[PDB]
Amino acid sequence: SSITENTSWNKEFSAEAVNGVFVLCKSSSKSCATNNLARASKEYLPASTFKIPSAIIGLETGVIKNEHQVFKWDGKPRAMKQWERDLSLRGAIQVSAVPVFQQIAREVGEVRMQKYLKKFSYGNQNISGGIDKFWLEGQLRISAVNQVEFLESLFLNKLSASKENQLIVKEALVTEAAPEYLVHSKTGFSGVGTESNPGVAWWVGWVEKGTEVYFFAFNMDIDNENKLPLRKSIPTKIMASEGIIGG
Amino acid sequence: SSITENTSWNKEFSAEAVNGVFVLCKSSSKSCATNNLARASKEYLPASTFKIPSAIIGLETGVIKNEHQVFKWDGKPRAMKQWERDLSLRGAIQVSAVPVFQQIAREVGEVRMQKYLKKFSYGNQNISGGIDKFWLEGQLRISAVNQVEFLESLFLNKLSASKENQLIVKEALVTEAAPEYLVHSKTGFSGVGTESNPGVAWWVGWVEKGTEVYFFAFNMDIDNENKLPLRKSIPTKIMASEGIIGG
Ligand SMILES: *C(=O)[C@@H]([C@@H]1NC(C(=O)O)=C(S[C@@H]2CN[C@@H](C(=O)N(C)C)C2)[C@@H]1C)[C@@H](C)O
Ligand SMILES: *C(=O)[C@@H]([C@@H]1NC(C(=O)O)=C(S[C@@H]2CN[C@@H](C(=O)N(C)C)C2)[C@@H]1C)[C@@H](C)O
Repeated sequence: SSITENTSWNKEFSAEAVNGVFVLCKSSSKSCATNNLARASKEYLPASTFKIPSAIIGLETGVIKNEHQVFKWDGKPRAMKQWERDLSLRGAIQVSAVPVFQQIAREVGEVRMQKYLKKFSYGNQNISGGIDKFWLEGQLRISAVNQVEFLESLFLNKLSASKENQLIVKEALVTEAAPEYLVHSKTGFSGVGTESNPGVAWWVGWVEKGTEVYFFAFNMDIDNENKLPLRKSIPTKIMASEGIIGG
Repeated sequence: SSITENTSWNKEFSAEAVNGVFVLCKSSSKSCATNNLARASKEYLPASTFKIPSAIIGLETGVIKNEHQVFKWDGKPRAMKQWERDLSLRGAIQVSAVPVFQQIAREVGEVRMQKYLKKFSYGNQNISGGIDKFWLEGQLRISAVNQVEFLESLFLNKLSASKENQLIVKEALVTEAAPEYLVHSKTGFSGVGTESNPGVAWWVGWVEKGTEVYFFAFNMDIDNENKLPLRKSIPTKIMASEGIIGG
């Protein structure tokens, strides 16, 4: 990757009082821009952004049968009422259905999971702490620049998985469609943590706009869920200002 | 297929004085509804809806290299200024760029084109009238019911083409995304014909909403370009009233 620190976006962060980073790459990870070089490479819990590799792994191992898979609710009281119904793959991704991806991880298992994270060069690749908890509460960490490299590889069909599985997950990540562009994205929020050691909120993805592609990763410190809306609005304003999406 | 004629949508057509048909199927073509059974099976020129099979055929023959193929603008005047730029596959479909699709048809050739439309069971499979004009001015015709059957095969990956190429075209047809659904669609419009021999406007697609799928095909007589907006608003109004899309 090739990254250059910026000052143009700082006011989008200091107007809202946020400590975080945005990484934005035009065409490829050979042209990235960021407001904060050091934080662009610091690794944080992926939280629900780990549903992107885990759905790819779920498909590649056969645990997710194909793009038509339905994830059927068993009837076990779920932590969220939005999790209490049958979901499609896109649906389980959208509402970050925790029990759905916990079951995928247990069916995948430790060995295969370790193997696919090494092939994908995903973060510190540390999955200790429990096979169905490592991305939520365990030791896995990944940086904003590594997220971008991972998304670009998915975008190019370069991950070690069939092209068909990569295409299935990219379609499942569409979140905004317009005549000139498609936005593929995924949020994450690790929780509030403390005020002294805050959690992290994320928003990573890519925009295909005409013949161009823009990759992006955003993360921020968050100690109050009421600050959750800035995880999308800061990056959205930045991208709207570069003429990438409508915002 | 299995289709039931209905009267609860006729008000949408009569209020705008349009003569047309809407075919809407839930889950599969075994469960279709329509306002007009007879017109639902009548065959019309496909016009730009023909970009769907044409994109799949271009990919399958290798004329279109992969999903990142760019269709470069040579700088010479085109019939519409929206076609006057380099275009991605989604971009070329969205603006139904004629010259891009004429060039694709010329490289696929008559023989392969006939073979694939026999494989796809696409309408009357008559490609006479010029290898680059048949779907716009030639003898090719296809009904609303046949469009639904074809889209359902594409949805299930049952067309005789790789799953990867079918998946690429499904994602290029995405036109609306919302947390609970994606809409995949494609417009069509043959020309105004006459007051007595009207042209035809289309809107075909499918909606993935949660774990459900709804396929749709809408066509109407049109003798004036100003009536073109109805081709999306009648069907949108009908789907919104059934609770499928949020409008
Ligand atoms: C994954 O990160 C967790 C998951 N992801 C997020 C996300 O939007 O980043 C949610 S946020 C949570 C539900 N709605 C939020 C709200 O109250 N706001 C103020 C917007 C709180 C969810 C926590 C996955 C492990 O559950
Ligand atoms: C293909 O059917 C013709 C093509 N399709 C359409 C269509 O939308 O039905 C268009 S005309 C319509 C108004 N002009 C277009 C544009 O303004 N949009 C991008 C909204 C849409 C065109 C006639 C094809 C052969 O070109």
